[PDB]
Amino acid sequence: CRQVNVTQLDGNENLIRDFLFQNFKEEGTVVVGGYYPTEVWYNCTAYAYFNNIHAFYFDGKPLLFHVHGEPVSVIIYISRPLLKHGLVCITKTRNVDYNSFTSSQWNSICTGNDRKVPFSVIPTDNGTKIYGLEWNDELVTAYISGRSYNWNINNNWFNNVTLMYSRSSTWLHSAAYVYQGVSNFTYY
Ligand SMILES: *[C@@H]1O[C@H](CO)[C@@H](O[C@@H]2O[C@H](CO)[C@@H](O)[C@H](O)[C@H]2NC(C)=O)[C@H](O)[C@H]1NC(C)=O
Ligand SMILES: *[C@@H]1O[C@H](CO)[C@@H](O)[C@H](O)[C@H]1NC(C)=O
Ligand SMILES: *[C@@H]1O[C@H](CO)[C@@H](O)[C@H](O)[C@H]1NC(C)=O
Ligand SMILES: *[C@@H]1O[C@H](CO)[C@@H](O)[C@H](O)[C@H]1NC(C)=O
Ligand SMILES: *[C@@H]1O[C@H](CO)[C@@H](O)[C@H](O)[C@H]1NC(C)=O
Repeated sequence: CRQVNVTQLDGNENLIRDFLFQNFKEEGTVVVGGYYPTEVWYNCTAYAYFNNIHAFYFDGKPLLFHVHGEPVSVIIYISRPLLKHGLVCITKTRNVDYNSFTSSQWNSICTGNDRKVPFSVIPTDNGTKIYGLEWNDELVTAYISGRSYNWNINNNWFNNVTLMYSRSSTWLHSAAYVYQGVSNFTYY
Protein backbone atom coordinates (compact mmCIF):
# COMPACT_ATOMS: atom_id res chain seq x y z
CA CYS A 1 0.00 0.00 0.00
CA ARG A 2 2.79 2.44 0.93
CA GLN A 3 6.48 2.06 0.08
CA VAL A 4 9.28 2.35 2.64
CA ASN A 5 13.06 2.15 2.47
CA VAL A 6 13.57 -0.88 4.71
CA THR A 7 17.23 0.00 5.34
CA GLN A 8 16.35 3.46 6.72
CA LEU A 9 14.52 2.15 9.80
CA ASP A 10 15.97 1.72 13.29
CA GLY A 11 17.83 -1.56 13.74
CA ASN A 12 17.23 -2.52 10.09
CA GLU A 13 20.44 -1.00 8.71
CA ASN A 14 22.18 -4.38 8.28
CA LEU A 15 19.24 -6.80 8.11
CA ILE A 16 19.87 -7.44 4.39
CA ARG A 17 23.67 -7.65 4.26
CA ASP A 18 23.44 -10.18 7.10
CA PHE A 19 21.18 -12.19 4.77
CA LEU A 20 23.18 -12.18 1.54
CA PHE A 21 26.27 -13.33 3.49
CA GLN A 22 24.53 -16.23 5.25
CA ASN A 23 26.16 -18.86 3.02
CA PHE A 24 29.14 -16.91 1.63
CA LYS A 25 31.78 -17.40 4.33
CA GLU A 26 34.92 -16.99 2.18
CA GLU A 27 37.02 -14.07 0.95
CA GLY A 28 36.64 -12.58 -2.52
CA THR A 29 33.88 -11.52 -4.89
CA VAL A 30 30.95 -13.50 -6.28
CA VAL A 31 27.65 -12.70 -7.99
CA VAL A 32 24.71 -14.68 -6.60
CA GLY A 33 21.20 -15.02 -7.96
CA GLY A 34 17.87 -15.92 -6.45
CA TYR A 35 14.71 -14.62 -4.81
CA TYR A 36 16.56 -12.07 -2.67
CA PRO A 37 14.73 -9.15 -1.01
CA THR A 38 15.04 -5.63 -2.39
CA GLU A 39 15.51 -2.26 -0.69
CA VAL A 40 11.95 -0.95 -1.17
CA TRP A 41 9.54 -2.86 1.08
CA TYR A 42 5.81 -2.36 1.82
CA ASN A 43 4.79 -0.85 5.15
CA CYS A 44 0.99 -0.71 5.04
CA THR A 45 -10.36 -7.03 9.64
CA ALA A 46 -8.12 -5.77 6.82
CA TYR A 47 -6.41 -7.85 4.15
CA ALA A 48 -3.53 -7.63 1.69
CA TYR A 49 -2.87 -9.87 -1.30
CA PHE A 50 0.38 -10.83 -3.04
CA ASN A 51 0.35 -12.71 -6.34
CA ASN A 52 2.86 -14.60 -8.49
CA ILE A 53 5.51 -14.46 -5.74
CA HIS A 54 8.07 -17.17 -5.02
CA ALA A 55 9.35 -15.96 -1.64
CA PHE A 56 7.86 -13.97 1.24
CA TYR A 57 9.99 -11.92 3.62
CA PHE A 58 9.05 -9.76 6.59
CA ASP A 59 10.64 -7.86 9.47
CA GLY A 60 4.41 -8.30 20.87
CA LYS A 61 2.90 -6.99 17.66
CA PRO A 62 0.74 -9.67 15.98
CA LEU A 63 0.74 -10.61 12.31
CA LEU A 64 -0.96 -13.31 10.27
CA PHE A 65 -0.42 -14.60 6.75
CA HIS A 66 -1.67 -17.65 4.88
CA VAL A 67 0.23 -19.31 2.02
CA HIS A 68 -2.15 -21.11 -0.35
CA GLY A 69 -1.56 -24.57 -1.75
CA GLU A 70 -3.15 -27.90 -2.57
CA PRO A 71 -3.78 -30.19 -0.79
CA VAL A 72 -2.00 -28.54 2.18
CA SER A 73 -1.77 -24.83 3.02
CA VAL A 74 0.29 -22.94 5.60
CA ILE A 75 -0.77 -20.39 8.22
CA ILE A 76 1.83 -18.31 10.08
CA TYR A 77 0.49 -16.40 13.10
CA ILE A 78 2.85 -14.35 15.27
CA SER A 79 1.22 -13.24 18.52
CA ARG A 80 0.38 -20.94 24.89
CA PRO A 81 3.85 -22.06 25.98
CA LEU A 82 6.09 -19.43 27.53
CA LEU A 83 8.15 -17.32 25.11
CA LYS A 84 6.50 -18.94 22.07
CA HIS A 85 5.14 -16.01 20.07
CA GLY A 86 4.83 -17.69 16.67
CA LEU A 87 2.58 -20.51 15.51
CA VAL A 88 2.56 -22.56 12.30
CA CYS A 89 -0.66 -24.29 11.26
CA ILE A 90 -0.38 -26.85 8.42
CA THR A 91 -4.07 -26.74 7.40
CA LYS A 92 -5.19 -29.58 5.11
CA THR A 93 -8.53 -27.71 4.74
CA ARG A 94 -9.45 -25.01 2.19
CA ASN A 95 -10.99 -21.56 3.00
CA VAL A 96 -10.55 -20.74 6.75
CA ASP A 97 -12.12 -17.86 8.79
CA TYR A 98 -9.26 -15.40 9.54
CA ASN A 99 -11.43 -13.76 12.20
CA SER A 100 -12.53 -16.79 14.25
CA PHE A 101 -8.93 -17.99 13.99
CA THR A 102 -7.63 -14.96 15.89
CA SER A 103 -10.66 -14.06 18.04
CA SER A 104 -10.97 -17.52 19.59
CA GLN A 105 -8.72 -18.84 22.34
CA TRP A 106 -5.22 -20.06 21.52
CA ASN A 107 -6.04 -23.37 23.21
CA SER A 108 -8.41 -24.28 20.35
CA ILE A 109 -7.36 -22.68 17.06
CA CYS A 110 -5.32 -25.06 14.90
CA THR A 111 -7.22 -28.15 16.04
CA GLY A 112 -8.79 -31.15 14.33
CA ASN A 113 -6.52 -32.79 11.76
CA ASP A 114 -4.38 -29.68 11.16
CA ARG A 115 -0.81 -29.76 12.44
CA LYS A 116 0.12 -27.16 15.07
CA VAL A 117 3.71 -26.12 15.78
CA PRO A 118 4.50 -23.35 18.29
CA PHE A 119 7.84 -21.69 17.55
CA SER A 120 9.74 -19.01 19.46
CA VAL A 121 10.39 -15.76 17.66
CA ILE A 122 13.75 -14.85 19.19
CA PRO A 123 13.04 -11.68 21.26
CA THR A 124 16.73 -10.90 21.72
CA ASP A 125 17.87 -9.83 18.23
CA ASN A 126 15.83 -6.60 18.56
CA GLY A 127 14.20 -7.27 15.19
CA THR A 128 17.48 -6.89 13.28
CA LYS A 129 17.23 -10.05 11.14
CA ILE A 130 15.00 -11.01 8.22
CA TYR A 131 12.23 -13.54 8.75
CA GLY A 132 11.24 -15.38 5.61
CA LEU A 133 9.72 -18.27 3.71
CA GLU A 134 10.60 -19.81 0.35
CA TRP A 135 8.86 -22.66 -1.44
CA ASN A 136 8.91 -24.88 -4.49
CA ASP A 137 6.92 -28.01 -5.26
CA GLU A 138 9.51 -30.14 -3.40
CA LEU A 139 11.04 -28.13 -0.54
CA VAL A 140 10.00 -25.41 1.92
CA THR A 141 12.73 -23.24 3.47
CA ALA A 142 12.17 -21.09 6.56
CA TYR A 143 14.58 -18.35 7.62
CA ILE A 144 14.40 -17.43 11.31
CA SER A 145 17.20 -15.40 12.91
CA GLY A 146 20.36 -16.49 11.09
CA ARG A 147 19.62 -20.14 10.35
CA SER A 148 17.74 -21.92 7.58
CA TYR A 149 15.38 -24.84 8.20
CA ASN A 150 14.14 -27.20 5.48
CA TRP A 151 10.99 -29.30 5.12
CA ASN A 152 10.42 -31.91 2.41
CA ILE A 153 6.74 -31.81 1.41
CA ASN A 154 5.21 -32.55 -2.00
CA ASN A 155 2.65 -29.78 -2.54
CA ASN A 156 1.08 -27.68 -5.30
CA TRP A 157 1.71 -24.11 -4.19
CA PHE A 158 -0.32 -21.34 -5.84
CA ASN A 159 2.38 -18.65 -5.40
CA ASN A 160 0.06 -16.24 -3.59
CA VAL A 161 -0.34 -15.21 0.05
CA THR A 162 -3.07 -13.54 2.11
CA LEU A 163 -1.89 -11.07 4.76
CA MET A 164 -3.77 -9.51 7.70
CA TYR A 165 -2.41 -6.18 8.92
CA SER A 166 -5.31 -4.58 10.85
CA ARG A 167 -7.85 -6.05 13.27
CA SER A 168 -9.62 -5.37 16.55
CA SER A 169 -8.37 -6.78 19.85
CA THR A 170 -4.19 -12.32 21.15
CA TRP A 171 -4.27 -9.44 18.66
CA LEU A 172 -3.00 -5.98 19.65
CA HIS A 173 -3.90 -3.21 17.20
CA SER A 174 -0.54 -1.91 15.97
CA ALA A 175 1.46 -1.48 12.76
CA ALA A 176 5.09 -2.48 13.38
CA TYR A 177 5.72 -4.94 10.55
CA VAL A 178 7.25 -4.54 7.10
CA TYR A 179 6.84 -7.19 4.42
CA GLN A 180 7.79 -8.00 0.84
CA GLY A 181 7.08 -10.63 -1.79
CA VAL A 182 9.74 -11.73 -4.26
CA SER A 183 8.80 -12.94 -7.74
CA ASN A 184 11.84 -12.21 -9.93
CA PHE A 185 15.33 -13.70 -10.05
CA THR A 186 17.49 -10.92 -8.61
CA TYR A 187 21.29 -10.74 -8.67
CA TYR A 188 23.57 -9.46 -5.90
C1 LIG B 1 -4.12 -18.06 -5.56
O1 LIG B 1 -3.97 -18.64 -6.83
C2 LIG B 1 -4.82 -19.74 -7.07
C3 LIG B 1 -4.39 -20.43 -8.34
O2 LIG B 1 -4.52 -19.54 -9.43
C4 LIG B 1 -6.27 -19.25 -7.08
O3 LIG B 1 -7.19 -20.31 -7.21
C5 LIG B 1 -8.00 -20.10 -8.39
O4 LIG B 1 -8.66 -18.86 -8.33
C6 LIG B 1 -9.44 -18.58 -9.47
C7 LIG B 1 -9.90 -17.14 -9.42
O5 LIG B 1 -8.78 -16.29 -9.47
C8 LIG B 1 -10.58 -19.60 -9.55
O6 LIG B 1 -11.37 -19.41 -10.70
C9 LIG B 1 -9.98 -20.99 -9.63
O7 LIG B 1 -10.97 -21.99 -9.61
C10 LIG B 1 -9.03 -21.23 -8.46
N1 LIG B 1 -8.39 -22.51 -8.58
C11 LIG B 1 -8.20 -23.36 -7.55
C12 LIG B 1 -7.50 -24.65 -7.91
O8 LIG B 1 -8.56 -23.12 -6.41
C13 LIG B 1 -6.57 -18.58 -5.74
O9 LIG B 1 -7.84 -17.97 -5.73
C14 LIG B 1 -5.54 -17.50 -5.44
N2 LIG B 1 -5.77 -16.95 -4.13
C15 LIG B 1 -5.61 -15.66 -3.79
C16 LIG B 1 -5.91 -15.34 -2.35
O10 LIG B 1 -5.25 -14.79 -4.58
C1 LIG C 1 14.61 6.00 -0.23
O1 LIG C 1 15.59 6.98 -0.01
C2 LIG C 1 15.92 7.78 -1.12
C3 LIG C 1 17.11 8.65 -0.75
O2 LIG C 1 18.10 7.86 -0.14
C4 LIG C 1 14.68 8.58 -1.52
O3 LIG C 1 14.91 9.39 -2.65
C5 LIG C 1 13.58 7.60 -1.86
O4 LIG C 1 12.38 8.26 -2.20
C6 LIG C 1 13.30 6.67 -0.69
N1 LIG C 1 12.31 5.70 -1.07
C7 LIG C 1 11.15 5.48 -0.43
C8 LIG C 1 10.90 6.33 0.79
O5 LIG C 1 10.33 4.65 -0.80
C1 LIG D 1 19.28 -5.95 21.82
O1 LIG D 1 19.00 -4.84 22.64
C2 LIG D 1 19.34 -5.03 24.00
C3 LIG D 1 18.79 -3.88 24.81
O2 LIG D 1 19.43 -2.68 24.44
C4 LIG D 1 20.86 -5.21 24.10
O3 LIG D 1 21.26 -5.49 25.42
C5 LIG D 1 21.28 -6.39 23.24
O4 LIG D 1 22.67 -6.56 23.21
C6 LIG D 1 20.79 -6.20 21.80
N1 LIG D 1 21.12 -7.34 21.00
C7 LIG D 1 21.85 -7.32 19.87
C8 LIG D 1 22.35 -5.96 19.45
O5 LIG D 1 22.11 -8.32 19.22
C1 LIG E 1 4.42 2.10 9.03
O1 LIG E 1 3.72 3.30 8.77
C2 LIG E 1 2.76 3.59 9.76
C3 LIG E 1 1.84 4.67 9.24
O2 LIG E 1 2.57 5.84 8.96
C4 LIG E 1 3.51 3.96 11.04
O3 LIG E 1 2.61 4.20 12.10
C5 LIG E 1 4.39 2.78 11.45
O4 LIG E 1 5.22 3.11 12.53
C6 LIG E 1 5.27 2.29 10.30
N1 LIG E 1 5.89 1.05 10.71
C7 LIG E 1 7.21 0.83 10.81
C8 LIG E 1 7.58 -0.55 11.28
O5 LIG E 1 8.06 1.67 10.55
C1 LIG F 1 9.94 -8.94 -13.05
O1 LIG F 1 10.77 -8.62 -14.14
C2 LIG F 1 10.07 -8.35 -15.34
C3 LIG F 1 11.07 -8.28 -16.47
O2 LIG F 1 11.84 -9.47 -16.50
C4 LIG F 1 9.26 -7.07 -15.14
O3 LIG F 1 8.52 -6.73 -16.28
C5 LIG F 1 8.28 -7.31 -14.00
O4 LIG F 1 7.55 -6.15 -13.69
C6 LIG F 1 9.01 -7.75 -12.74
N1 LIG F 1 8.06 -8.08 -11.71
C7 LIG F 1 7.97 -7.44 -10.54
C8 LIG F 1 6.89 -7.95 -9.61
O5 LIG F 1 8.69 -6.50 -10.23
